[PDB]
Amino acid sequence: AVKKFKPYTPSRRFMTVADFSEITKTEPEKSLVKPLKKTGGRNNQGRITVRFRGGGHKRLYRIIDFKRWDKVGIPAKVAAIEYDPNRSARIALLHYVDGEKRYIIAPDGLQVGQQVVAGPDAPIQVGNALPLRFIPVGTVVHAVELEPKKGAKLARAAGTSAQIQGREGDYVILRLPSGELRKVHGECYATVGAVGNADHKNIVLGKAGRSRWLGRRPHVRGAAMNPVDHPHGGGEGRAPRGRPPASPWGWQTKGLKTRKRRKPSSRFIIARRKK
Amino acid sequence: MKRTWQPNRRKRAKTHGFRARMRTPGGRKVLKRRRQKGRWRLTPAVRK
RNA sequence: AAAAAUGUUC
RNA sequence: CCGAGGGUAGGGCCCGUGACUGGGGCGAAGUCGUAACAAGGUAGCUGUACCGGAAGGUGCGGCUGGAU
RNA sequence: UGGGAGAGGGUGGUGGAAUUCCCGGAGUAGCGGUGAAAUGCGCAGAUACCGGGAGGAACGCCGAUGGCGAAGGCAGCCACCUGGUCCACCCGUGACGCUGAGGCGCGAAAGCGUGGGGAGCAAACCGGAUUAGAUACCCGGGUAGUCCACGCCCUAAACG
RNA sequence: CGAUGUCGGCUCGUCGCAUCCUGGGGCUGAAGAAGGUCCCAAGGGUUGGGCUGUUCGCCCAUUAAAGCGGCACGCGAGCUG
RNA sequence: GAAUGCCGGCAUGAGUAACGAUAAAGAGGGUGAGAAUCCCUCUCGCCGUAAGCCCAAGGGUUCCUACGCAAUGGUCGUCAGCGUAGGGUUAGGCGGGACCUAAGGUGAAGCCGAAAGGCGUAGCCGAAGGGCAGCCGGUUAAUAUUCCGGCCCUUCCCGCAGGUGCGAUGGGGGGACGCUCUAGGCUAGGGGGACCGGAGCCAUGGACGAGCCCGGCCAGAAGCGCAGGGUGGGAGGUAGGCAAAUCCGCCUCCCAACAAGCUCUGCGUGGUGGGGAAGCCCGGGUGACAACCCCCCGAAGCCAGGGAGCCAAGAAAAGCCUCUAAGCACAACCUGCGGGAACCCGUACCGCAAACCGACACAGGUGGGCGGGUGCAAGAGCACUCAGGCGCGCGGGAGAACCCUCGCCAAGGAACUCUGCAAGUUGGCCCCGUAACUUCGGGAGAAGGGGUGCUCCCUGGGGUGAUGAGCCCCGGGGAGCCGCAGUGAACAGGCUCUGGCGACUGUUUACCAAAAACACAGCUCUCUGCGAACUCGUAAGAGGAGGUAUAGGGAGCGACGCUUGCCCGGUGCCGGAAGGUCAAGGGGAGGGGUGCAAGCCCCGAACCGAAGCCCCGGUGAACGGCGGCCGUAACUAUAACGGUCCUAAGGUAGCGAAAUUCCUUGUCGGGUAAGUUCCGACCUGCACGAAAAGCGUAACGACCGGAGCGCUGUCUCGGCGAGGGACCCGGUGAAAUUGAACUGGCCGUGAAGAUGCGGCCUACCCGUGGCAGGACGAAAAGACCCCGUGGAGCUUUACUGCAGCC
RNA sequence: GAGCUAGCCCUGGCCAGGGUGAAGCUGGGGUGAGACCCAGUGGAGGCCCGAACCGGUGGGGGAUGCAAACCCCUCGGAUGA
Ligand SMILES: [Mg+2]
Ligand SMILES: [Mg+2]
Ligand SMILES: [Mg+2]
Ligand SMILES: [Mg+2]
Ligand SMILES: [Mg+2]
Ligand SMILES: [Mg+2]
Ligand SMILES: [Mg+2]
Ligand SMILES: [Mg+2]
Ligand SMILES: [Mg+2]
Ligand SMILES: [Mg+2]
Ligand SMILES: [Mg+2]
Ligand SMILES: [Mg+2]
Ligand SMILES: [Mg+2]
Ligand SMILES: [Mg+2]
Ligand SMILES: [Mg+2]
Ligand SMILES: [Mg+2]
Ligand SMILES: [Mg+2]
Ligand SMILES: [Mg+2]
Ligand SMILES: [Mg+2]
Ligand SMILES: [Mg+2]
Ligand SMILES: [Mg+2]
Ligand SMILES: [Mg+2]
Ligand SMILES: [Mg+2]
Ligand SMILES: [Mg+2]
Ligand SMILES: [Mg+2]
Ligand SMILES: [Mg+2]
Ligand SMILES: [Mg+2]
Ligand SMILES: [Mg+2]
Ligand SMILES: [Mg+2]
Ligand SMILES: [Mg+2]
Ligand SMILES: [Mg+2]
Ligand SMILES: [Mg+2]
Ligand SMILES: [Mg+2]
Ligand SMILES: [Mg+2]
Ligand SMILES: [Mg+2]
Ligand SMILES: [Mg+2]
Ligand SMILES: [Mg+2]
Ligand SMILES: [Mg+2]
Ligand SMILES: [Mg+2]
Ligand SMILES: [Mg+2]
Ligand SMILES: [Mg+2]
Ligand SMILES: [Mg+2]
Ligand SMILES: [Mg+2]
Ligand SMILES: [Mg+2]
Ligand SMILES: [Mg+2]
Ligand SMILES: [Mg+2]
Ligand SMILES: [Mg+2]
Ligand SMILES: [Mg+2]
Ligand SMILES: [Mg+2]
Ligand SMILES: [Mg+2]
Ligand SMILES: [Mg+2]
Ligand SMILES: [Mg+2]
Ligand SMILES: [Mg+2]
Ligand SMILES: [Mg+2]
Ligand SMILES: [Mg+2]
Ligand SMILES: [Mg+2]
Ligand SMILES: [Mg+2]
Ligand SMILES: [Mg+2]
Ligand SMILES: [Mg+2]
Ligand SMILES: [Mg+2]
Ligand SMILES: [Mg+2]
Ligand SMILES: [Mg+2]
Ligand SMILES: [Mg+2]
Ligand SMILES: [Mg+2]
Ligand SMILES: [Mg+2]
Ligand SMILES: [Mg+2]
Ligand SMILES: [Mg+2]
Ligand SMILES: [Mg+2]
Ligand SMILES: [Mg+2]
Ligand SMILES: [Mg+2]
Ligand SMILES: [Mg+2]
Ligand SMILES: [Mg+2]
Ligand SMILES: [Mg+2]
Ligand SMILES: [Mg+2]
Ligand SMILES: [Mg+2]
Ligand SMILES: [Mg+2]
Ligand SMILES: [Mg+2]
Ligand SMILES: [Mg+2]
Ligand SMILES: [Mg+2]
Ligand SMILES: [Mg+2]
Ligand SMILES: [Mg+2]
Ligand SMILES: [Mg+2]
Ligand SMILES: [Mg+2]
Ligand SMILES: [Mg+2]
Ligand SMILES: [Mg+2]
Ligand SMILES: [Mg+2]
Ligand SMILES: [Mg+2]
Ligand SMILES: [Mg+2]
Ligand SMILES: [Mg+2]
Ligand SMILES: [Mg+2]
Ligand SMILES: [Mg+2]
Ligand SMILES: [Mg+2]
Ligand SMILES: [Mg+2]
Ligand SMILES: [Mg+2]
Ligand SMILES: [Mg+2]
Ligand SMILES: [Mg+2]
Ligand SMILES: [Mg+2]
Ligand SMILES: [Mg+2]
Ligand SMILES: [Mg+2]
Ligand SMILES: [Mg+2]
Ligand SMILES: [Mg+2]
Ligand SMILES: [Mg+2]
Ligand SMILES: [Mg+2]
Ligand SMILES: [Mg+2]
Ligand SMILES: [Mg+2]
Ligand SMILES: [Mg+2]
Ligand SMILES: [Mg+2]
Ligand SMILES: [Mg+2]
Ligand SMILES: [Mg+2]
Ligand SMILES: [Mg+2]
Ligand SMILES: [Mg+2]
Ligand SMILES: [Mg+2]
Ligand SMILES: [Mg+2]
Ligand SMILES: [Mg+2]
Ligand SMILES: [Mg+2]
Ligand SMILES: [Mg+2]
Ligand SMILES: [Mg+2]
Ligand SMILES: [Mg+2]
Ligand SMILES: [Mg+2]
Ligand SMILES: [Mg+2]
Ligand SMILES: [Mg+2]
Ligand SMILES: [Mg+2]
Ligand SMILES: [Mg+2]
Ligand SMILES: [Mg+2]
Ligand SMILES: [Mg+2]
Ligand SMILES: [Mg+2]
Ligand SMILES: [Mg+2]
Ligand SMILES: [Mg+2]
Ligand SMILES: [Mg+2]
Ligand SMILES: [Mg+2]
Ligand SMILES: [Mg+2]
Ligand SMILES: [Mg+2]
Ligand SMILES: [Mg+2]
Ligand SMILES: [Mg+2]
Ligand SMILES: [Mg+2]
Ligand SMILES: [Mg+2]
Ligand SMILES: [Mg+2]
Ligand SMILES: [Mg+2]
Ligand SMILES: [Mg+2]
Ligand SMILES: [Mg+2]
Ligand SMILES: [Mg+2]
Ligand SMILES: [Mg+2]
Ligand SMILES: [Mg+2]
Ligand SMILES: [Mg+2]
Ligand SMILES: [Mg+2]
Ligand SMILES: [Mg+2]
Ligand SMILES: [Mg+2]
Ligand SMILES: [Mg+2]
Ligand SMILES: [Mg+2]
Ligand SMILES: [Mg+2]
Ligand SMILES: [Mg+2]
Ligand SMILES: [Mg+2]
Ligand SMILES: [Mg+2]
Ligand SMILES: [Mg+2]
Ligand SMILES: [Mg+2]
Ligand SMILES: [Mg+2]
Ligand SMILES: [Mg+2]
Ligand SMILES: [Mg+2]
Ligand SMILES: [Mg+2]
Ligand SMILES: [Mg+2]
Ligand SMILES: [Mg+2]
Ligand SMILES: [Mg+2]
Ligand SMILES: [Mg+2]
Ligand SMILES: [Mg+2]
Ligand SMILES: [Mg+2]
Ligand SMILES: [Mg+2]
Ligand SMILES: [Mg+2]
Ligand SMILES: [Mg+2]
Ligand SMILES: [Mg+2]
Ligand SMILES: [Mg+2]
Ligand SMILES: [Mg+2]
Ligand SMILES: [Mg+2]
Ligand SMILES: [Mg+2]
Ligand SMILES: [Mg+2]
Ligand SMILES: [Mg+2]
Ligand SMILES: [Mg+2]
Ligand SMILES: [Mg+2]
Ligand SMILES: [Mg+2]
Ligand SMILES: [Mg+2]
Ligand SMILES: [Mg+2]
Ligand SMILES: [Mg+2]
Ligand SMILES: [Mg+2]
Ligand SMILES: [Mg+2]
Ligand SMILES: [Mg+2]
Ligand SMILES: [Mg+2]
Ligand SMILES: [Mg+2]
Ligand SMILES: [Mg+2]
Ligand SMILES: [Mg+2]
Ligand SMILES: [Mg+2]
Ligand SMILES: [Mg+2]
Ligand SMILES: [Mg+2]
Ligand SMILES: [Mg+2]
Ligand SMILES: [Mg+2]
Ligand SMILES: [Mg+2]
Ligand SMILES: [Mg+2]
Ligand SMILES: [Mg+2]
Ligand SMILES: [Mg+2]
Ligand SMILES: [Mg+2]
Ligand SMILES: [Mg+2]
Ligand SMILES: [Mg+2]
Ligand SMILES: [Mg+2]
Ligand SMILES: [Mg+2]
Ligand SMILES: [Mg+2]
Ligand SMILES: [Mg+2]
Ligand SMILES: [Mg+2]
Ligand SMILES: [Mg+2]
Ligand SMILES: [Mg+2]
Ligand SMILES: [Mg+2]
Ligand SMILES: [Mg+2]
Ligand SMILES: [Mg+2]
Ligand SMILES: [Mg+2]
Ligand SMILES: [Mg+2]
Ligand SMILES: [Mg+2]
Ligand SMILES: [Mg+2]
Ligand SMILES: [Mg+2]
Ligand SMILES: [Mg+2]
Ligand SMILES: [Mg+2]
Ligand SMILES: [Mg+2]
Ligand SMILES: [Mg+2]
Ligand SMILES: [Mg+2]
Ligand SMILES: [Mg+2]
Ligand SMILES: [Mg+2]
Ligand SMILES: [Mg+2]
Ligand SMILES: [Mg+2]
Ligand SMILES: [Mg+2]
Ligand SMILES: [Mg+2]
Ligand SMILES: [Mg+2]
Ligand SMILES: [Mg+2]
Ligand SMILES: [Mg+2]
Ligand SMILES: [Mg+2]
Ligand SMILES: [Mg+2]
Ligand SMILES: [Mg+2]
Ligand SMILES: [Mg+2]
Ligand SMILES: [Mg+2]
Ligand SMILES: [Mg+2]
Ligand SMILES: [Mg+2]
Ligand SMILES: [Mg+2]
Ligand SMILES: [Mg+2]
Ligand SMILES: [Mg+2]
Ligand SMILES: [Mg+2]
Ligand SMILES: [Mg+2]
Ligand SMILES: [Mg+2]
Ligand SMILES: [Mg+2]
Ligand SMILES: [Mg+2]
Ligand SMILES: [Mg+2]
Ligand SMILES: [Mg+2]
Ligand SMILES: [Mg+2]
Ligand SMILES: [Mg+2]
Ligand SMILES: [Mg+2]
Ligand SMILES: [Mg+2]
Ligand SMILES: [Mg+2]
Ligand SMILES: [Mg+2]
Ligand SMILES: [Mg+2]
Ligand SMILES: [Mg+2]
Ligand SMILES: [Mg+2]
Ligand SMILES: [Mg+2]
Ligand SMILES: [Mg+2]
Ligand SMILES: [Mg+2]
Ligand SMILES: [Mg+2]
Ligand SMILES: [Mg+2]
């Protein structure tokens, strides 16, 4: 339920903020926060290798559990639901009856104080983590591993979710958020339910400064540079692309596919993405 | 206005100092060449 | 289950 | 002190007029097509939407004020 | 008070038929289409037939000249929440009634916003015909939209 | 071409005369007035404004008249730009 | 003898410009060979959120003294940041190290690279971050939280006593965190006092006064008081914190719950130690047995790790506490007391600057803290002023032009000009008042207007305190006084209407462009299934991202509103197990060389054989493209209409002489006296047009236009005045430039613009202040143009390679 | 060679004073319940004015400079990209 502002500045008429209604706790768990080494988009050589990065708000990285098979059968309580600056989703704080405390990303519907568990025998219930094979066909899942015991890699962004469309051997057929149809291993864990905070995509950043708070530095069009800089550089006055629209490095950027043709996971993609 | 020389002893020693020179093949040659010339100062003098 | 328009004036 | 009024400034209503522009009305026998009236030759009409020299056409739904 | 009838309304769920796309088999020179054709599709293996799958939308028979709602309108099936309504007994209240400028709410379709969704259908648009022309009818495509959520719009041959 | 700074304006003038005005004439299809035209004449004078960078030009209001040219299309070791 | 030659020396310009902020000087006395310039005193002026003070960096003896004045000092010099000599920097507590980590760097393990080297987990290093013990005063010519005095504290070592399962680099807690706003109580700092202390003063008309002037504190251990921060207690279970755990984490139960208790800071008090002015006398002494008190104002600082709200969600690690592990429980640890022990480095001086960065004693640049008083609504603003520091290291005169900076101006009032450039105007606060339009915020400080000082009188509420006095803070009403003028000085919007462009705040060519350019939220296309795409790297390894399609890359467009048409023939891209072409390779008909030969060797056809291209389709918010000619209407005119040729399709909505219109100052209309501009229209649009977006759009703009009001020295049209220069004198004394010069006008001539030739004319010798027409004046071996088989940046369907990719 | 300059990383510091007055909260009104209306409180913002500070708009001076980019007047941002 994105929060609109009255137009009391130029930028406030479009600026919407998250409603933060599901958050129950406004300070991370100490035993779970490490410093997030900000990069500015620069590699170990020092070079900018992803452009227009930096200067965003300081952050603390919250350790998330993408391996909920680590604590099979040990139930846990949903202690809180918390903010996380490092992802689009909300993170849930779990008190395992072990006395172990872990963070997980918060699926939609998950209510503070409910019990969740992980394992083959888990109820098909919001926030439980079963191997893909033990989840019934037609179930909406998120935080899906892509290879057994390697960590939840799919459907972790706000509102995302994969769907189990059918089975075939040691593999189940998943419809990823992208609309791709993939074979993911049945022993791969997923968490039933979609990720919470669907409204995340309806947030209107509002002004340039907001983007800078996200660590996003200004983006310079190729069309505005000189021929030393960019295939779209130069021209007298404004100028159209004048060639197949291209990246700063020469390659075409309109339709040109770039997935490795001989990639071994091709055997596991049923149907390239939709739309 | 602000000019180019903004002296800083720590900077001077970490950039042009004897130890910085010896750490890289170029710096070693630098010292080598200044010794062969007979410089009185292989590295800049800075007080620490 | 219709091929095919139009028509000077009191 | 108030005070005719005069002055400076800013408003509201009304009227006349204005390059040009929009349709409207009318104008015995102009130009294009033939939409409607017979099932008017694709039944019509309708609110709406898009489109087309133009009447109109088409979609969606509605009405019979439709033939057999 | 005790009963009844009903596509009344909202939410969630769920069932089968059909169209489409995909996958497998099998299979050959046409298919499709019309007034007749052409466009289109098809030996790069279409159509037709079988199995599997994905998806969305609409509910055949019952079905009616029937039912319900104030109207717009409402049709598979299940449950939940809920409105109106008729009937019997003649129990209670004791005119508390009727209408209603404003106000408020509802309000088919189409349209609009933000999302989702998208099979079939289909304004716009394309192409094939027809034709003097054919910015139409008829044909092969096809985008909005049609569907869902929320919010607008507030129109009508909103008619008995 | 081991540099002669380019239009326009401003400022300062100075010269020419194919004279715009002013002085003097002849001819007139010169009645007068006022014109026309040619001749002599460079002494002095030759306005303020709107438009446009403009020169020029058009226009407004005047004027005796609102001359045309040369001076490195006079004049940036004077200014503007 | 020439090379804008090289080096040096010395000329010229020239006693010329200049002598570095216009804050400012004058006199007396001293010193001395010599004095505007040094010392002293008096007077005067300037800074005072500094031009004062204290830190940090940088500098490196510049510090203090004694003796000096050749050079340095833009003059002088007896002075000095200068020459010589001597002296000066004193710490367990300040700063840094013997503590901790941040980025980063480095790096046992490990990985990679022709070599050199590149990486890399831990670890180590790495500070202005964390952590940690000293405050006040005195002293030196020069150092002082450093020496001294007072009063305190830290750790290390040993011992004594008491208490305890002690013990760690291991577990855990804590350390530990943002931004804005902010409570209470304090302190720093300040104001006043009719109270306390003080040497005095009574002037020039008055005042012996509740007069004036001056000062009225500082540090402090325990205890105590005030204010705050931190913190539940117990029990039972336990599978988690990579061993263990009595700790922490999880569940239960009893009690406690604004508390209290325990603890830690702040502040006050506090034994005690200090300080202590004006004035006078020569840094000192007196004052002085100085007093040291009350009220108010009051932090941004302190209690603090306080509170609230927000979204962008806000280091680490040690110290410290706790838990247990080896071990050890004669130990060890904890607490208390005692004695001993406590190292290396810095410490001078400048430090918004004459000592640092700018070649200079350079009007520039340089982080942190303090920064007093009064008045002005507030403040670090502005004026003045304290403390303190300065008058800027050439002076003296004169009183021209001209220039700078400044003041004023009759009448006019933009007539100036490319343009109101510039300069006026406006100007704070309080009150009244405020339009189109609008996205309902705005526009808005719209516009416009009134008010503003001082005196007296009455009264309202606030803080403090006590509920009162006093002080202090917001006001309200009535009556008056004066001036040209009351925000009387200083600081402080001119305004309106209307287009263009860009939504907006932002960004930019450091040093000629701040814009309409870039950016921007937002929109679309596109790539990307995660060992992602993409980027950097030979690689390793990184970035992407400790992210996962609501995400990440690329590209265009650029808030928002309304929209974004038709062309897929070409080019791109995407799809297409057929067909065609196609390399290596396979294949090996068939030839060939050779040899007595077995054989060895070469050639080699069909045929199989990738991507790519061909080919078939799709695709425009991919590259892009969106016609011609002729005719036709009951007037002319013009064509809704037709004919035909071509196209892949022929430019739709909207807009249009435009940031686009050649002709052009188009035509018409508005505004003006007059309008190549401007605004509104028209539309035969040379050559708009729909995300290189089309058309609009409130708000915003040091953008660019047009108009009006206000006001002006912009101007008609200049005048006067000020100061700093220019001028004279004393001091010091450059520069570019310079073939040599004894360097005139005209008309000619001359390589075509002559001081230099001819002819004529003019002209005594030499300067000074001035002006710039000439010396084709200076400066820069023309930056335009061409030339060179010179160079470089950039492009591509130029050529040819290479990376990368298939 | 990043002691200038450009970006980023880490860790610190700075931003006088005044103006406007968003959400929310409270109370009242409102209704079947609502939306909502109002008042008070609240203190939001690449909000407003304006020092420090960061700038560098227009003009003037400067031009062998005080300065190889300075000075004066003016002007932009000043809780934020
Ligand atoms: Mg909003
Ligand atoms: Mg609103
Ligand atoms: Mg939330
Ligand atoms: Mg931690
Ligand atoms: Mg990272
Ligand atoms: Mg590195
Ligand atoms: Mg390196
Ligand atoms: Mg990159
Ligand atoms: Mg970057
Ligand atoms: Mg989050
Ligand atoms: Mg994310
Ligand atoms: Mg798998
Ligand atoms: Mg978005
Ligand atoms: Mg961020
Ligand atoms: Mg951009
Ligand atoms: Mg460019
Ligand atoms: Mg460019
Ligand atoms: Mg480059
Ligand atoms: Mg290149
Ligand atoms: Mg290029
Ligand atoms: Mg280009
Ligand atoms: Mg260019
Ligand atoms: Mg360009
Ligand atoms: Mg162009
Ligand atoms: Mg360009
Ligand atoms: Mg290209
Ligand atoms: Mg895919
Ligand atoms: Mg600089
Ligand atoms: Mg230098
Ligand atoms: Mg610096
Ligand atoms: Mg340093
Ligand atoms: Mg350094
Ligand atoms: Mg540095
Ligand atoms: Mg070094
Ligand atoms: Mg280095
Ligand atoms: Mg080497
Ligand atoms: Mg070596
Ligand atoms: Mg040397
Ligand atoms: Mg030596
Ligand atoms: Mg060296
Ligand atoms: Mg028919
Ligand atoms: Mg006809
Ligand atoms: Mg007839
Ligand atoms: Mg009156
Ligand atoms: Mg009168
Ligand atoms: Mg008809
Ligand atoms: Mg019909
Ligand atoms: Mg049609
Ligand atoms: Mg075929
Ligand atoms: Mg075949
Ligand atoms: Mg589908
Ligand atoms: Mg009925
Ligand atoms: Mg009864
Ligand atoms: Mg409706
Ligand atoms: Mg509808
Ligand atoms: Mg009916
Ligand atoms: Mg030349
Ligand atoms: Mg020369
Ligand atoms: Mg020259
Ligand atoms: Mg010259
Ligand atoms: Mg010359
Ligand atoms: Mg020229
Ligand atoms: Mg003039
Ligand atoms: Mg005459
Ligand atoms: Mg006559
Ligand atoms: Mg004359
Ligand atoms: Mg002309
Ligand atoms: Mg002209
Ligand atoms: Mg006359
Ligand atoms: Mg002339
Ligand atoms: Mg001539
Ligand atoms: Mg000239
Ligand atoms: Mg000429
Ligand atoms: Mg000419
Ligand atoms: Mg000339
Ligand atoms: Mg000239
Ligand atoms: Mg000039
Ligand atoms: Mg000129
Ligand atoms: Mg000259
Ligand atoms: Mg001259
Ligand atoms: Mg010679
Ligand atoms: Mg020379
Ligand atoms: Mg030479
Ligand atoms: Mg030489
Ligand atoms: Mg010599
Ligand atoms: Mg010499
Ligand atoms: Mg001389
Ligand atoms: Mg001389
Ligand atoms: Mg002289
Ligand atoms: Mg001279
Ligand atoms: Mg000079
Ligand atoms: Mg000088
Ligand atoms: Mg000077
Ligand atoms: Mg000054
Ligand atoms: Mg002054
Ligand atoms: Mg004197
Ligand atoms: Mg002297
Ligand atoms: Mg002397
Ligand atoms: Mg003195
Ligand atoms: Mg005196
Ligand atoms: Mg002061
Ligand atoms: Mg030095
Ligand atoms: Mg000397
Ligand atoms: Mg001497
Ligand atoms: Mg000597
Ligand atoms: Mg000297
Ligand atoms: Mg001297
Ligand atoms: Mg000097
Ligand atoms: Mg001397
Ligand atoms: Mg002497
Ligand atoms: Mg000393
Ligand atoms: Mg000590
Ligand atoms: Mg030691
Ligand atoms: Mg360390
Ligand atoms: Mg090495
Ligand atoms: Mg280091
Ligand atoms: Mg430290
Ligand atoms: Mg310390
Ligand atoms: Mg102390
Ligand atoms: Mg103990
Ligand atoms: Mg213990
Ligand atoms: Mg913490
Ligand atoms: Mg933290
Ligand atoms: Mg910290
Ligand atoms: Mg104190
Ligand atoms: Mg005070
Ligand atoms: Mg005390
Ligand atoms: Mg407890
Ligand atoms: Mg346990
Ligand atoms: Mg403390
Ligand atoms: Mg502060
Ligand atoms: Mg604090
Ligand atoms: Mg707090
Ligand atoms: Mg915030
Ligand atoms: Mg760390
Ligand atoms: Mg023992
Ligand atoms: Mg030691
Ligand atoms: Mg010291
Ligand atoms: Mg300064
Ligand atoms: Mg400072
Ligand atoms: Mg100094
Ligand atoms: Mg100083
Ligand atoms: Mg020096
Ligand atoms: Mg310099
Ligand atoms: Mg000086
Ligand atoms: Mg200086
Ligand atoms: Mg004071
Ligand atoms: Mg004030
Ligand atoms: Mg002076
Ligand atoms: Mg000064
Ligand atoms: Mg001076
Ligand atoms: Mg004189
Ligand atoms: Mg004289
Ligand atoms: Mg001055
Ligand atoms: Mg006067
Ligand atoms: Mg005047
Ligand atoms: Mg006037
Ligand atoms: Mg006027
Ligand atoms: Mg004017
Ligand atoms: Mg201009
Ligand atoms: Mg103008
Ligand atoms: Mg209004
Ligand atoms: Mg208006
Ligand atoms: Mg407007
Ligand atoms: Mg409004
Ligand atoms: Mg106001
Ligand atoms: Mg006003
Ligand atoms: Mg007075
Ligand atoms: Mg003012
Ligand atoms: Mg102002
Ligand atoms: Mg215009
Ligand atoms: Mg711009
Ligand atoms: Mg802008
Ligand atoms: Mg816009
Ligand atoms: Mg923008
Ligand atoms: Mg920048
Ligand atoms: Mg520039
Ligand atoms: Mg430049
Ligand atoms: Mg430059
Ligand atoms: Mg430069
Ligand atoms: Mg400039
Ligand atoms: Mg600007
Ligand atoms: Mg730019
Ligand atoms: Mg958009
Ligand atoms: Mg690369
Ligand atoms: Mg990686
Ligand atoms: Mg990472
Ligand atoms: Mg842009
Ligand atoms: Mg095409
Ligand atoms: Mg194509
Ligand atoms: Mg095609
Ligand atoms: Mg192939
Ligand atoms: Mg294009
Ligand atoms: Mg093209
Ligand atoms: Mg083309
Ligand atoms: Mg259209
Ligand atoms: Mg036009
Ligand atoms: Mg025009
Ligand atoms: Mg236009
Ligand atoms: Mg054009
Ligand atoms: Mg034109
Ligand atoms: Mg023209
Ligand atoms: Mg005209
Ligand atoms: Mg116009
Ligand atoms: Mg025309
Ligand atoms: Mg384009
Ligand atoms: Mg264009
Ligand atoms: Mg609008
Ligand atoms: Mg606008
Ligand atoms: Mg702007
Ligand atoms: Mg701006
Ligand atoms: Mg601007
Ligand atoms: Mg003047
Ligand atoms: Mg004077
Ligand atoms: Mg004399
Ligand atoms: Mg002299
Ligand atoms: Mg001298
Ligand atoms: Mg001679
Ligand atoms: Mg002469
Ligand atoms: Mg001569
Ligand atoms: Mg000649
Ligand atoms: Mg001559
Ligand atoms: Mg001769
Ligand atoms: Mg001669
Ligand atoms: Mg002569
Ligand atoms: Mg002289
Ligand atoms: Mg002179
Ligand atoms: Mg001259
Ligand atoms: Mg010459
Ligand atoms: Mg000349
Ligand atoms: Mg000359
Ligand atoms: Mg000249
Ligand atoms: Mg030059
Ligand atoms: Mg040369
Ligand atoms: Mg040359
Ligand atoms: Mg040159
Ligand atoms: Mg040229
Ligand atoms: Mg040439
Ligand atoms: Mg050649
Ligand atoms: Mg060449
Ligand atoms: Mg080259
Ligand atoms: Mg290569
Ligand atoms: Mg590629
Ligand atoms: Mg730097
Ligand atoms: Mg530096
Ligand atoms: Mg630096
Ligand atoms: Mg600030
Ligand atoms: Mg106010
Ligand atoms: Mg308020
Ligand atoms: Mg609140
Ligand atoms: Mg602001
Ligand atoms: Mg304001
Ligand atoms: Mg300037
Ligand atoms: Mg100059
Ligand atoms: Mg210069
Ligand atoms: Mg300045
Ligand atoms: Mg100023
Ligand atoms: Mg700003
Ligand atoms: Mg401001
Ligand atoms: Mg401020």
